[PDB]
Amino acid sequence: XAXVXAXV
Amino acid sequence: XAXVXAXV
DNA sequence: GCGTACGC
DNA sequence: GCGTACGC
Ligand SMILES: *C(=O)c1cnc2ccccc2n1
Ligand SMILES: *C(=O)c1cnc2ccccc2n1
Ligand SMILES: *C(=O)c1cnc2ccccc2n1
Ligand SMILES: *C(=O)c1cnc2ccccc2n1
Repeated sequence: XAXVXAXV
Repeated sequence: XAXVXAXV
Protein backbone atom coordinates (compact mmCIF):
# COMPACT_ATOMS: atom_id res chain seq x y z
CA UNK A 1 0.00 0.00 0.00
CA ALA A 2 3.35 1.84 0.10
CA UNK A 3 4.12 4.74 -2.24
CA VAL A 4 7.87 4.95 -2.97
CA UNK A 5 7.13 3.66 -7.67
CA ALA A 6 3.47 2.59 -7.64
CA UNK A 7 0.80 4.36 -5.58
CA VAL A 8 -1.69 1.78 -4.38
CA UNK B 1 26.46 8.41 -16.02
CA ALA B 2 23.43 9.58 -14.00
CA UNK B 3 22.85 8.48 -10.41
CA VAL B 4 19.12 8.39 -9.60
CA UNK B 5 19.20 3.48 -9.24
CA ALA B 6 22.65 2.63 -10.61
CA UNK B 7 25.74 4.77 -9.94
CA VAL B 8 27.95 4.68 -13.00
C1' DG C 1 -3.97 -3.07 -4.01
C1' DC C 2 1.49 -1.79 -8.31
C1' DG C 3 5.04 0.34 -10.42
C1' DT C 4 9.56 5.20 -11.03
C1' DA C 5 13.67 7.10 -10.83
C1' DC C 6 18.72 9.12 -15.97
C1' DG C 7 22.44 10.15 -17.65
C1' DC C 8 29.44 11.01 -17.45
C1' DG D 1 29.54 3.09 -17.88
C1' DC D 2 23.92 0.27 -14.66
C1' DG D 3 20.52 -0.48 -11.58
C1' DT D 4 16.69 1.20 -6.39
C1' DA D 5 12.93 2.60 -4.28
C1' DC D 6 7.73 -0.81 -0.11
C1' DG D 7 4.05 -1.51 1.80
C1' DC D 8 -2.71 -0.05 3.22
C1 LIG E 1 0.56 -2.32 0.44
O1 LIG E 1 0.95 -2.85 1.51
C2 LIG E 1 0.54 -3.21 -0.79
C3 LIG E 1 0.94 -4.52 -0.56
N1 LIG E 1 0.95 -5.39 -1.62
C4 LIG E 1 0.56 -4.97 -2.88
C5 LIG E 1 0.60 -5.91 -3.90
C6 LIG E 1 0.21 -5.49 -5.18
C7 LIG E 1 -0.17 -4.17 -5.40
C8 LIG E 1 -0.20 -3.24 -4.36
C9 LIG E 1 0.17 -3.66 -3.09
N2 LIG E 1 0.16 -2.75 -2.04
C1 LIG F 1 8.26 1.56 -7.97
O1 LIG F 1 7.73 1.38 -9.08
C2 LIG F 1 8.81 0.34 -7.30
C3 LIG F 1 8.93 -0.89 -7.93
N1 LIG F 1 9.47 -1.97 -7.21
C4 LIG F 1 9.88 -1.80 -5.88
C5 LIG F 1 10.43 -2.87 -5.18
C6 LIG F 1 10.83 -2.69 -3.85
C7 LIG F 1 10.71 -1.44 -3.23
C8 LIG F 1 10.15 -0.39 -3.95
C9 LIG F 1 9.75 -0.57 -5.26
N2 LIG F 1 9.23 0.51 -5.97
C1 LIG G 1 25.62 8.12 -18.28
O1 LIG G 1 25.28 9.00 -19.10
C2 LIG G 1 25.40 6.67 -18.69
C3 LIG G 1 24.84 6.51 -19.95
N1 LIG G 1 24.61 5.24 -20.39
C4 LIG G 1 24.92 4.14 -19.60
C5 LIG G 1 24.65 2.88 -20.11
C6 LIG G 1 24.97 1.78 -19.32
C7 LIG G 1 25.50 1.96 -18.05
C8 LIG G 1 25.77 3.24 -17.55
C9 LIG G 1 25.47 4.33 -18.34
N2 LIG G 1 25.71 5.61 -17.86
C1 LIG H 1 17.75 2.66 -10.98
O1 LIG H 1 18.15 1.49 -10.81
C2 LIG H 1 17.10 2.96 -12.30
C3 LIG H 1 16.76 1.98 -13.21
N1 LIG H 1 16.14 2.37 -14.42
C4 LIG H 1 15.89 3.72 -14.68
C5 LIG H 1 15.27 4.10 -15.86
C6 LIG H 1 15.03 5.45 -16.12
C7 LIG H 1 15.39 6.43 -15.18
C8 LIG H 1 16.02 6.03 -14.00
C9 LIG H 1 16.26 4.69 -13.76
N2 LIG H 1 16.85 4.31 -12.56
